[PDB]
Amino acid sequence: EASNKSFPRDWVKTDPLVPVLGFAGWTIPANIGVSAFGGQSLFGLFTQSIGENLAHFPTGPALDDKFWLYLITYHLGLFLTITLGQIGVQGRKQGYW
Amino acid sequence: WTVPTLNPDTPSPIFGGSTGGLLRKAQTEEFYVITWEAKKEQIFEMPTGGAAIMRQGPNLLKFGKKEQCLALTTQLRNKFKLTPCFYRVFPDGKVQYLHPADGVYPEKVNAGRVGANQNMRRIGQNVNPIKVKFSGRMMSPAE
Amino acid sequence: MKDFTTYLSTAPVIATIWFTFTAGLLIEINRYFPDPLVFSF
Amino acid sequence: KKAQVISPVNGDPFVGMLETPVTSAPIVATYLSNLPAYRTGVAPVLRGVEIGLAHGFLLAGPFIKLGPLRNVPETAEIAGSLSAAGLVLILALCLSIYGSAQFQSTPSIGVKTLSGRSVARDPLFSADGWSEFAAGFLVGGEAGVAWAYVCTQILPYYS
Amino acid sequence: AHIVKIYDTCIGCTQCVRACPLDVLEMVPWDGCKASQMASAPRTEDCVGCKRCETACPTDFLSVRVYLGSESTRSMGLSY
Amino acid sequence: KYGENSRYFDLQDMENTTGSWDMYGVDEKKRYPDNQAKFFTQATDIISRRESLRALVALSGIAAIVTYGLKGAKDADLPITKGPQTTGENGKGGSVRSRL
Amino acid sequence: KKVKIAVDRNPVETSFEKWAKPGHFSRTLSKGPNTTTWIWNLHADAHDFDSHTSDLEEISRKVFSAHFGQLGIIFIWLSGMYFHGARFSNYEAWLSDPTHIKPSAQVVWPIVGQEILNGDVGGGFQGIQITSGFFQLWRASGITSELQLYTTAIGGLVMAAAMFFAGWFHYHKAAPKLEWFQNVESMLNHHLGGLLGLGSLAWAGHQIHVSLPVNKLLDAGVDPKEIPLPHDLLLNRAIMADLYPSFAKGIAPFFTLNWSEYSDFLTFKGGLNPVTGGLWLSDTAHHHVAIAVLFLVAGHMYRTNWGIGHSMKEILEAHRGPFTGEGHVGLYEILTTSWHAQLAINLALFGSLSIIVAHHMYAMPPYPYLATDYGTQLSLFTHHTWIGGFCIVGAGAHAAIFMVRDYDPTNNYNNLLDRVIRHRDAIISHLNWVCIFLGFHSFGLYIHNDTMSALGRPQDMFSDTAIQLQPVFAQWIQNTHFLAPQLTAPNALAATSLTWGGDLVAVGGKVAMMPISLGTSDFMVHHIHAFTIHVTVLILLKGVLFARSSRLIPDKANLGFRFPCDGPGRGGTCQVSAWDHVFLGLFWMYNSLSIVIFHFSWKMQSDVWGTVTASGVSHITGGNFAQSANTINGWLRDFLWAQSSQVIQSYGSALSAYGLIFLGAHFVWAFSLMFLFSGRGYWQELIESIVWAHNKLKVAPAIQPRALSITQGRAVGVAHYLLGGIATTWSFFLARIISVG
Ligand code: CLA
Ligand code: CLA
Ligand code: CLA
Ligand code: CLA
Ligand code: CLA
Ligand SMILES: CC1=C(/C=C/C(C)=C/C=C/C(C)=C/C=C/C=C(C)/C=C/C=C(C)/C=C/C2=C(C)CCCC2(C)C)C(C)(C)CCC1
Ligand SMILES: CC1=C(C/C=C(\C)CCC[C@H](C)CCC[C@H](C)CCCC(C)C)C(=O)c2ccccc2C1=O
Ligand code: SF4
Repeated sequence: EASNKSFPRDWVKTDPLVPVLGFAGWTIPANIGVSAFGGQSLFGLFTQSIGENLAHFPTGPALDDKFWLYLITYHLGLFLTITLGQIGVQGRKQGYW
Repeated sequence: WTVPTLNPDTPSPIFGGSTGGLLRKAQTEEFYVITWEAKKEQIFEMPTGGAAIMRQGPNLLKFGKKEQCLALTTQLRNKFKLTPCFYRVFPDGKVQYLHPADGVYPEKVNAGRVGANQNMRRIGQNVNPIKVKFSGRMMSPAE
Repeated sequence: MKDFTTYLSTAPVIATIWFTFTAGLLIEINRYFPDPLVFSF
Repeated sequence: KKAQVISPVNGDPFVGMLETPVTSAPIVATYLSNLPAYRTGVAPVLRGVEIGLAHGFLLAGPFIKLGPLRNVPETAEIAGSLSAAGLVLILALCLSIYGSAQFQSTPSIGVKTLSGRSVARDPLFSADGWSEFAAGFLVGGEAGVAWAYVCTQILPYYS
Repeated sequence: AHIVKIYDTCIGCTQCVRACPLDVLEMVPWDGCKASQMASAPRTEDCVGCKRCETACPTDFLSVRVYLGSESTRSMGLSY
Repeated sequence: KYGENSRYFDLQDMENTTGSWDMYGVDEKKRYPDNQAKFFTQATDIISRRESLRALVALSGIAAIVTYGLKGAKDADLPITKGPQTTGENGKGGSVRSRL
Repeated sequence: KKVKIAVDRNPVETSFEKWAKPGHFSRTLSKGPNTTTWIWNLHADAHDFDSHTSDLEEISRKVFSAHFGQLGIIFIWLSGMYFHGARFSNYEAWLSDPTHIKPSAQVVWPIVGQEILNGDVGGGFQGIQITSGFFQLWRASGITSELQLYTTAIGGLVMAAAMFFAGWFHYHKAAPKLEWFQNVESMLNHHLGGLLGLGSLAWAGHQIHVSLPVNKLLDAGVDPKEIPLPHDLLLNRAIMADLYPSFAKGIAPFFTLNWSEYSDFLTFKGGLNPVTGGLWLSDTAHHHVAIAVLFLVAGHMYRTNWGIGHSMKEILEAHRGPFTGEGHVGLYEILTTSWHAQLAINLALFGSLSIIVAHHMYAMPPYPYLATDYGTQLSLFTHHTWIGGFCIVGAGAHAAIFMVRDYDPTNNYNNLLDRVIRHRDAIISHLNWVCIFLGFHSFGLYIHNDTMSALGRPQDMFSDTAIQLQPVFAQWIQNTHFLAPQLTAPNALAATSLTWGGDLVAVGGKVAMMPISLGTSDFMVHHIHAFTIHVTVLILLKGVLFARSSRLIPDKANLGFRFPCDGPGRGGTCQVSAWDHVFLGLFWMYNSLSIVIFHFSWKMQSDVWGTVTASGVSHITGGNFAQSANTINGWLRDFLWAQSSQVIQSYGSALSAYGLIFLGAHFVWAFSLMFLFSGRGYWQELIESIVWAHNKLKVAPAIQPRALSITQGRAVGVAHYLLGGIATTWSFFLARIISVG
């Protein structure tokens, strides 16, 4: 490493467009209703469960709630979309292809 | 030949950093500096783990152990046929030339180094421990 | 086949053959003279 | 393919620490610099008081909720606070004897700040500084254990 | 430190000095009443005690002997 | 100097050379309210020496263990202080010989 | 073209002259023995082909032909199993009544009273009750006869002869050049598309045409002699159409993409066959078709001789980030130039695969009447788990061998390997910390519970009653897979396993598989597993990363991969070698997998396996894993001491060999401790005092008796340790589960 003498402070080359665009690229397809959810959506059912579990705020969700499935799947896709958007943006600006 | 003084303005090989380098020992008691002149930019192995590029010309390297410096010395002499010399550096700023103490390497003779710790008897001619018993410190019959 | 019979004379091959022989001899002795606890014959 | 993140420590590739996001992210560096351990100009007794308050308050919880009298309604909190007081006392003892053992050799090399300017050694790292630091730790830790009990008694939503 | 003695059966093969990873030994001329060279141990304060020297000695018995003595930072091979 | 052209060894800068850095220390004098700092510099005034602190620790710990054995263990309602509350395993020595 | 067949013609003369010269492959062994260390080194260096020569071509040729030898030996072994099933078996009797007859395929000769091992297994047969699962595998393949097993044995012997001929041919007659081995793109294309794609497709075809009909008739109560032979099902489409009507339509629905017509024999039922307790072979056939297509498309990924495809070098050299420097640059050369790197990766994944196989074959029993043969199930799990652990330790070993021998810092500058070696201290420090944290918060939980139970405080234990450490993540995953056919796998009729939840499948009154409930004991033992795994990883990864150099010894690569020490200096450098890190990782892999298989055995015998006498399941041990596996004394009492009553009381039975091997494995294990606890310097002096007595009577051998090398002492010790422990567990498990199950 002939470069990197002082650990640049901008180690994450931040683009504020990246989180917004990953969020919109995931949640908008996640707002498409499909046959498997009974016509509903993943984000729709996730927010529905968020509401149903905020109706008793202290009491957390159960093991049999289905809020955890929506949570984990939604955030799998969302984190993947956000990190791949950051990677793609900073590879486009930089080299990498 | 006379003792060479360590030039601190010597550059260092291209190394991206490791975790096997110096520790608080360098700040407290002593560390070691090894210098050599390279004919071309070559990739060598660091004794700390990792690959570094020695620069064309003089190269300086810091280590926290003499065995590290002599491992790199034997690597540079056997894989690159260089002639490195290393020093002992203290946090005081005192530098002690170490490796070719005579200028030549110790596997060859220089006619002027004095022999030390040479028992002029056979190894089976040592006395029994009952003869060196109660010598103050606990001792071996080889003394 | 001088070299093959030199191979068969090697320590592991000769050991295998000799111990197959000894074990087979003991096994046949114990088949035809079963349960020999004492020398009585 | 530019912009590598992990760098050698202060640009020295032979010291061996490898500055890294977890090490030298400005948020992380800021938070760790603002901790009383790294406030090298502040008196060690007061940094010890803060550290001790924090630790005495935090290490009462385990003794309260997981101790041997955790299932007795009013006795769980008392027993846990007293266990934490004892542990804080033991820790103050250990701190004292560490100050007795460690600070006898007086290191001679100076310090810098990853920027080039040499700073004075932390007075904490002396016999007197560590003794007053341990005094502060004891005071603050017993105070924080007492405050942990007080919070068991006065916080609305304490279970 | 460790005690590294060298006895008068040394044949000047230099292999002990070649094999020492600490530069403890060297080859000196005509101290042994022998052929040209004899081995020496002038830097036993750097000896870690590996016994690579007496692993490389061809004489029987060894003409170089390492007696592990009191330990230090250098003898224990510490980078810390 | 020490950062000029990969010159990581300086005899006049042995702090940067040996890596003697304060990676997170700040020497700012201002952290605490001065009345609070006064309160806590005076609260620890008596125990700010090793001997005084160890005297406090000895007194407190010995008093604590003694009052715990005398009073605190019974206040905690420990089973070793209540006693068996039963005839115990007295007459059941062994499965064969039921010894006292 | 670049990808081509390239061979040397007659490189090596086929001759016996080097058989007669032991140690020909080495320059240090060709000089003949003077000491017995030569006799040991001749065997330690026999297959270290990279220490015989240094050019990669001859190494690769030796490796190829030795692989052919291994395949020929495996074929001999398989033909032997099939032959013993054809000649020394009760298989035809077992087909007619698999729920009562114990599978046996080994008969013992009546010589020294050992005909007692020929036990009453059933079917008018006397032999050794086997635990290999070969009967269930043969019934799944649709064998139904000893003649088919005999001809499979003959085919296996023919294929073994073929493999040995191929080794001789590809070493001595037409040996491939180095550029032929380095065609990794074509090798992967063929091994994915052909070895795994065409292989899975061919097995799918066998299942479509042989296994499915034969087993559908076997499950319909048809006696195996009334069942049509496989060729009658191949020739007569009317019989297959009578069993599966989609066969009336032919292969037209396949080419017209009317694949749903094949839903008769290509199903997604999931769960288990209620008649056999095994997987639906229609699901299995569909599975093999699917993965055949998948691997056949996967084997068209890499570029060989036409422009299409990928260059793996490009993929690697393109995958780099801001954290990893140059990235995967220089790894293609590593993995095309070093055999030990490939062996490391391949052994790692093969052992992980064997363990995955173990975990997936018990939960989804793929063979009929396998789930209720509790001995077969337990033995298969244990076996494949052990094979996997051994392969993983070997992966560590050969990664270290690569690092010592084939690693070059010139080809690795600021790439992932250089950057891993450059922060190895952080890796190993955090691994050490997590190992200590896991050891504490896993085993100290058991110690806390033992102390509380001994102190009379069960309310203070980490139990399902007092202080519940519930594995809620695993429980959630269980519930999620159980409810998959409802939401997330709607075309599946049932869940993959009954272990997720639901009802039990009972076959012959015995439980094939039933829901496994996870509780505090399961939490604790899974964290024990994680702990032991992390420590094994610690040892092996420390041997890999510190194979070349350390802060203790900076020139460790020159000492080699396999050296005892550097000396008693630096305080002592014993076992700094990477070989010794493998030597210790073996002990820790043993300690890990012993607990793995103990957890499996107890969990199965307590919460899954058992009988359905009335309406209600009576488990083997009685469901005591939940309340007794919280303590070490519970594992000692309720598992080791209790379940040993079948292996120590087996004298006078057909299981007496298991008690004998129990005791003998104990003996071998303890005998390992003479080599592990001791050192060479005592034994050389004892040997020379014995050599005195041999010299006195003029029987001193010319091959001088030496003590085993330090490395060999350690190797013998760990080998005997592993053998003793594993065979002790083997005898204990089998004697227990043949009796109680
Ligand atoms: C050192 C301990 C020891 C001792 C003393 C014995 C002793 C015995 N065992 Mg035990 N055994 C041992 C260890 C031991 N065993 C171990 C470790 C195992 C487990 C592997 C066993 C397992 C075992 C079994 C399973 C059986 C025995 C049996 C026997 C008996 C063998 C009788 C026999 O074969 O007649 C052989 C008689 C001879 C005369 C043979 C002597 C050898 C030659 C032939 C004599 C030379 C003749 C001539 C000069 C040759 C000319 C040249 C030739 C080439 C033609 C005997 C009482 C058997 C028995 O019935 O016990 C009651 C039996 O069934 N043992
Ligand atoms: C009769 C046929 C024949 C002959 C004369 C030779 C002759 C030779 N071969 Mg070739 N070879 C053959 C067949 C033959 N080979 C076959 C069939 C294969 C495929 C496996 C090979 C593969 C091969 C390789 C890869 C190599 C040779 C080498 C050699 C040379 C010396 C080998 C040696 O020391 O043998 C003596 C060795 C043995 C007898 C060991 C045989 C081990 C067998 C294959 C496995 C048995 C395992 C056994 C079941 C384990 C039981 C364990 C026990 C506890 C029960 C020599 C030129 C070597 C060389 O350097 O050539 C220049 C070399 O590297 N050969
Ligand atoms: C479709 C083509 C194909 C197939 C099926 C295989 C199959 C195999 N290869 Mg691979 N290989 C291929 C193409 C193929 N290879 C190409 C193109 C190359 C050059 C880059 C290589 C280079 C290569 C090496 C370097 C090695 C292998 C090895 C193996 C064996 C691994 C062990 C195993 O899975 O046991 C499964 C066992 C079976 C499925 C039994 C059936 C075996 C059949 C008879 C052989 C496969 C057909 C053969 C490749 C084509 C020639 C036929 C012959 C009659 C001329 C396996 C048999 C390894 C091995 O063990 O070598 C022996 C090994 O070291 N192969
Ligand atoms: C490798 C796997 C495999 C194999 C070998 C077969 C083989 C077969 N299947 Mg099966 N099948 C498979 C996978 C497989 N299938 C899978 C995955 C599915 C699910 C989609 C099916 C679904 C399926 C159905 C639904 C049906 C079959 C049928 C058939 C048969 C008709 C073949 C046919 O019409 O194709 C045509 C194949 C060829 C034309 C190739 C023949 C080429 C010959 C061998 C050339 C040799 C000539 C030589 C050079 C000269 C003579 C030599 C000498 C005498 C001189 C045949 C036995 C049908 C049947 O009747 O089953 C009983 C049927 O109804 N299969
Ligand atoms: C695909 C599998 C595979 C392959 C091809 C290799 C290949 C190799 N290994 Mg690796 N290895 C593997 C798996 C593998 N190993 C596994 C699983 C382990 C962990 C146990 C190791 C651990 C290992 C170490 C630690 C070392 C090697 C070494 C070697 C090399 C030489 C080995 C030799 O000459 O032994 C020849 C064969 C023997 C000496 C026989 C050993 C017999 C064992 C110890 C007894 C077990 C037999 C049986 C199961 C027990 C019952 C027997 C009964 C009679 C009582 C060679 C490159 C060595 C090397 O490269 O040196 C530089 C080396 O030091 N390997
Ligand atoms: C068990 C065993 C055995 C036996 C085995 C066997 C018997 C096997 C077989 C195998 C086989 C028997 C195979 C086959 C295969 C086949 C295939 C693989 C086919 C394929 C096809 C395809 C791929 C197609 C394609 C196409 C189409 C689809 C259409 C048209 C066009 C084309 C042609 C392109 C032995 C004896 C060895 C011993 C050991 C064990
Ligand atoms: C017991 C032991 C020995 C002594 C073991 C000896 C040397 C090996 C014995 C192997 C066999 C018994 C010798 C082989 C002799 C012939 C090949 C056998 C053929 C004839 C038989 C029928 C007798 C060591 O050398 C050793 C070295 C380092 C650490 C631990 C130990 C250790 O524990
Ligand atoms: S001490 Fe031994 S190795 Fe060294 S020079 Fe003398 S004889 Fe050679």
